[PDB]
Amino acid sequence: GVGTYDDFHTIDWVREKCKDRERHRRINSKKKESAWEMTKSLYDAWSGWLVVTLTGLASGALAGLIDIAADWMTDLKEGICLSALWYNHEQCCWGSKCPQWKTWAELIIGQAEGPGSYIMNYIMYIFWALSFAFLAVSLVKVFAPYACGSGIPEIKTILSGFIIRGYLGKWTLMIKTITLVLAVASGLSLGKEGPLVHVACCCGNIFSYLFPKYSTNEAKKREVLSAASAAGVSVAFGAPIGGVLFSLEEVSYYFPLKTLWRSFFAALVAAFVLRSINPFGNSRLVLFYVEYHTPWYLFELFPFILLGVFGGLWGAFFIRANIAWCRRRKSTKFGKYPVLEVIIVAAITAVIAFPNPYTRLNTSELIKELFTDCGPLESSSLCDYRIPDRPAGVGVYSAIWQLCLALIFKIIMTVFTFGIKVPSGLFIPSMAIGAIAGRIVGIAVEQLAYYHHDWFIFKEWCEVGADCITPGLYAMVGAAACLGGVTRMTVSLVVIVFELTGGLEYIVPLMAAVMTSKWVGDAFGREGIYEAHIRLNGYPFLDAKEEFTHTTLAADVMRPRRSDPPLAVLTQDNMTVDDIENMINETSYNGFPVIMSKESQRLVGFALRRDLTIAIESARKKVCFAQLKLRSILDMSPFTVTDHTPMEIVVDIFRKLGLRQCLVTHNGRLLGIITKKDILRHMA
Amino acid sequence: GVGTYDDFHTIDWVREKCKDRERHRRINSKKKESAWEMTKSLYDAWSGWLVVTLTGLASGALAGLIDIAADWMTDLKEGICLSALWYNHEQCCWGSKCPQWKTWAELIIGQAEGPGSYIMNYIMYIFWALSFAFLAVSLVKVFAPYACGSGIPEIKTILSGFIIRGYLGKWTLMIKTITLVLAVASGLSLGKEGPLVHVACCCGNIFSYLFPKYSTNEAKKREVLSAASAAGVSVAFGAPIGGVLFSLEEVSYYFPLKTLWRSFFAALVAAFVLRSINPFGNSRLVLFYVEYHTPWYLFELFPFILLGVFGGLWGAFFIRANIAWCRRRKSTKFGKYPVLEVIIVAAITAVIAFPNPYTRLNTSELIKELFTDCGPLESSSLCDYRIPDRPAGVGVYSAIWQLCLALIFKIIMTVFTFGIKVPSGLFIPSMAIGAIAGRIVGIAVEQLAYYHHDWFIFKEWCEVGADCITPGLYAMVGAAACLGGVTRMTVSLVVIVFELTGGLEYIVPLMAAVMTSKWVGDAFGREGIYEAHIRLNGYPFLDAKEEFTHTTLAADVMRPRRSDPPLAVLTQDNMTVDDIENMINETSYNGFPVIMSKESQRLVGFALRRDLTIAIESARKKVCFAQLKLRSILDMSPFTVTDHTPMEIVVDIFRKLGLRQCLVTHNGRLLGIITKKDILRHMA
Ligand SMILES: Nc1ncnc2c1ncn2[C@@H]1O[C@H](COP(=O)(O)OP(=O)(O)O)[C@@H](O)[C@H]1O
Ligand SMILES: Nc1ncnc2c1ncn2[C@@H]1O[C@H](COP(=O)(O)OP(=O)(O)O)[C@@H](O)[C@H]1O
Repeated sequence: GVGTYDDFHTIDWVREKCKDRERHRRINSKKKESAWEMTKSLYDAWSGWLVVTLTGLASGALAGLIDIAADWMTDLKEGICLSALWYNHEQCCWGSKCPQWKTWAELIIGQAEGPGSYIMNYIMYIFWALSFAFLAVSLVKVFAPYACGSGIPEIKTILSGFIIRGYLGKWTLMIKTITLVLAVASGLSLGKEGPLVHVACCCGNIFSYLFPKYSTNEAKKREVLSAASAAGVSVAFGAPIGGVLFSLEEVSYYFPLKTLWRSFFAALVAAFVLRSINPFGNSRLVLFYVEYHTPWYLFELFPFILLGVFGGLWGAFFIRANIAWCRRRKSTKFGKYPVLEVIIVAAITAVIAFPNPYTRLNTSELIKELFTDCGPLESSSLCDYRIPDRPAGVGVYSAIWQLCLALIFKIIMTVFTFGIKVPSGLFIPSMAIGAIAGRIVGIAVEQLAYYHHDWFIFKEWCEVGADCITPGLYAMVGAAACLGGVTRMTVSLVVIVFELTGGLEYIVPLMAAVMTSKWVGDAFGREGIYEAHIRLNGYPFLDAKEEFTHTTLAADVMRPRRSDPPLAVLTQDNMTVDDIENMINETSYNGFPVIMSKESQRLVGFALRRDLTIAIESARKKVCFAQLKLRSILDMSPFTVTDHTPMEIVVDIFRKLGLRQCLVTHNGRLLGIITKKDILRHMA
Repeated sequence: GVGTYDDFHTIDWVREKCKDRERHRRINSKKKESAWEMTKSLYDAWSGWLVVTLTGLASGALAGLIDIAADWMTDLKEGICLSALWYNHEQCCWGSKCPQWKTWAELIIGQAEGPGSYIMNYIMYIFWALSFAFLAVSLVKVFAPYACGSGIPEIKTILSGFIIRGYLGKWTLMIKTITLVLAVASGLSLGKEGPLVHVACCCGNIFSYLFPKYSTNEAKKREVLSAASAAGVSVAFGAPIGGVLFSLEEVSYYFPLKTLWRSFFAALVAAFVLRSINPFGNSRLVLFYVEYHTPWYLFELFPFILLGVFGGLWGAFFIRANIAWCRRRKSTKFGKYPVLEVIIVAAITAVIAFPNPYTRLNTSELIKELFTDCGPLESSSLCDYRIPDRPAGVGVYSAIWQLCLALIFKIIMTVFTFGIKVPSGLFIPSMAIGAIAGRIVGIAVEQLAYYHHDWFIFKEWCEVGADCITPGLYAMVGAAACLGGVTRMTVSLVVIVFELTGGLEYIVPLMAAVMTSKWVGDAFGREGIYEAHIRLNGYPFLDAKEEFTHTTLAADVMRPRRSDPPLAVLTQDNMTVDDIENMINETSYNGFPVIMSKESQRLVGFALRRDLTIAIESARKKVCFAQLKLRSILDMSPFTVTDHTPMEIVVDIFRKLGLRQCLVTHNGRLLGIITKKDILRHMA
């Protein structure tokens, strides 16, 4: 009964460490007496490996299920394969102009060409997009309201020591997976990679319920969740080392460095499970695992920086627009119509997604097609090529028009969608926009060299009769730069990109563009998109990048103030159960120091509301607190700090040890108490 | 003047953080006034990259110089290349039974064969080994007494916040490098890999002196040293990721995770400098960089565990013998004759090193020859081979005799040498002993399979007419297991091994053997050899693996005790210059709290002996301390803790924040002070 934390609060880690210490002492007491005790102790010890192992296995299985369901469903938007209903379009196309894969215009109208078939397929596409969007939103609203958003803000807040009982419950796993599948099915500008971490996290949570050790102790569950975060990111990107570094960089809040092997094993197990699972015959770990064998030139360095500016500048734009819109939509009438709003957004997407050739295709496949340079058998309009430079046809102008319109779409439509009550991620929109910009700049530079190759800056670099530029690397660097400039990741992103796409020959432009994008972005708000999303949520995140301009002390922050009523404390002997009931009913606080008497106001001990309550009605069902006596249940060694302390040290202590609140006393006379929420309130 | 730390003490990190904050405020006050201050600020910001870059570059250059010099010296121990004096035997032999590479017997006697030449070469080998040993010990004794030991324990203590002014001085770099070269030249059971980190560290230190930001600041220099540790380990082993993972695990004490990129870049820079530098034409990054393309069988798993036991047991044995001997040699007359002791040890080495074929050769080359399996052109006695199993000749028995004698010599002599007043390391002896044991077990299993292949346990796995076992992998796993079992490294060691020896097909047995050896070793002392030396030196290391059995409080450790005189404190108004001077001269303490008056004994402020003294003579050259007045110089916000605090929380705060000492007060009445040394003393 003691030690339970109310939902929507912050954990106190040192008490949890003391609980673990007493549990360890109890285990050691009976450890060596019998072989059965030894077996139990070894099982408890191996539980540390077991939680990570089961979490990784479940994360891999869930990722496989989600991937197969998602690609299957998003394939249904186009047509069906009569011969094999269970397969998708590409399985039937390769399972041998694919007659066995029919569309709906031919299915009903019987015509595969002409305005009529085009209109029929268009109207169907809108209809099916609406159906998936509506059903996903209805399911999430009815069955799980915490599937919203991406899942990085909430997880970051959870690991720091926050509590959200339902955000990782047994129920949210099923609903989250189903609605993520059905949301990525609709083709909305939202991914199934990043948010999958949440799913991974859930695994840990659920399995942590089976072992008592990691359930009662909050810090142990937090460590398991920090491991599951790396496992989930590794599954999402197939970057186990990137996944481990991700938890340290932008997810985990506390790291004793003794669980790094746990995170590494989690990322290995989850990746292994994901790659092993391929029932339909798929070979790639992820849909868009690509490899390169193309070179790049030193003179080619100048344009990345230019692109880097975009990869950064867009960041500043995005984090300045969506955050604004995400605010406005939460205050105007529009926030009271979730289902209708998401229907409208998805309808706008589909209506302005099918006509454009690129957007009609799932965003992962668009990213792939932008990654790969024109293949020997490639004959798409993206490579409208018919002299030192290769000739270009008139169709390149049309391709540029179509692709620039696709960019102008993907940049706008993504801003409005991340604040919807359905699963969504930002990795995919960022990657896609960056890759699109990269391809644009690559084509532009190729044409510019073609027209004016006679200049000295070009004749000595570009070879005659051969390609001089590699737009695939431009797409890669653009994607990485935009992702870095939106979510302000520099090293974890580079590691994940390296693991996703093998080949060390491209690390230099990637690092250059990422650093340039970060530099540009920091000038327009040094907080990542996830940081500012937590800010909008108002969650209690204790930033490790703030600076105190004023040389102020806790004297200005210790509560109460001259304009606030006095704090509530407790006495030992003169006070009985009835007074305790009256005080508890007549006050709405959480923690109470205990003092000898009112006149002295000298700090003696500390206690919390819920222990005091449960204890008093337990005693009533079945008074002096100093040396019936209730001294034992009263904690007597609370952490203190000198009242004249500078605030910076107090903040550092809270961040390092993880104490929800600390007292503040003068000459031994208790004065005030400071909690994380108060520190954040003064942080404004 | 204020803030300087006396040698052989521990740093207080929070005051250093406050100094960093005030410096940051001072720099910010004038950041935007003109472009010149902007340039200065950017230079200060880039200083963080600059220190690591210069440290890595210098470490690489020094490692290259040391490697070439060590090869050249240890090569002259055998003979000389008359045609080209500067070259070594290997280059001269490859520069075309090598007539241009002459030996001593031919040079003087003129005959390359017969007992006479054997005796001449043997005696000259002993003489030259004595010459190198004597010169090395004389140089280290005369010019640098801190080059002793390996250098890992001292570095571990330095990063934690210890101070040793001379252990990294401008002078110790030259002497340390020279004597390490001349010591590895003698061929003693000691390597130039591990200790090179010390050299790397020095670089950092020295170059840190050029930037005021990183010089006056202790914690910043500690971060630079933690980076240089990874850089040095990377240079020694050619494992940049290995070095970065090593710094966190067994070297660094504090890591804010914001310098991990610094350590990673230091490792890359150092590795690049090392590989680039090869003036004599060498291509390998290290002497013994190897690659493998050999398979292994699952049924082959059983003996690794057996070998693991050895790799474990030897660990326990070694850490139980040397630590004992290193104690005895420091308390008996033998400790007053350093030069003669090292002469005796080197003489024993050389005299009992040449007759055995393996020990005659430098230990790195022995490790290489044990790593590589018999090549197609190999015809050495190690491969005495002339039916399902390959026939074995009589020479295998003689090879086994010689190699077991070599193992006995290496296990025996290595114990006595690590406590000598010359540069030495444990990586090389551990690797060599483990590899030797691995090769022994490999040959034994091959012979067993040859003799008793008829059993069902072999016919199902070992093919006819081809080799069934790979002793090279056995040597690799033995080396890794012994190193893990002596130095108690599990993950950093395995990553370093992977980087040193490419190929992921050999991670499973490495992990198995390392884990088994660690399990076996922990049963015989859970402290690594490096930890055991840090203990024996008595340095103030605050272990993060101890457990308090008694439910004791700081009330048990607050000083003074009933049996000790009272603490020295200071008044503010009634005191003057004469009284404070007399009190300072009459006491030998380090910290002094300041109180209103003797009767009250209420904590008010705190100060230090050295700061107080410097302030006193400064004031006298050119009294009230409360609100001439010396209030300002008196610190007024010292960290405190409640007297009834459990000791565990106090230890945790010291380990986390890094405070030398904390006061302890009751009811606001100051009672005592607890410092790291006192906590360690009660840790006994
Ligand atoms: N009017 C007040 N008078 C005295 N103390 C106050 C007053 N208001 C708030 N406090 C102190 O601030 C704390 C509330 O901070 P907060 O973190 O928001 O909630 P909690 O303390 O439940 O975590 C209380 O525990 C209390 O000690
Ligand atoms: N006899 C004593 N009476 C009161 N205090 C003592 C006594 N001996 C030691 N102390 C306390 O212990 C501290 C010495 O601890 P130690 O860490 O070994 O040295 P330092 O304080 O110089 O680091 C002193 O600063 C002092 O406050």
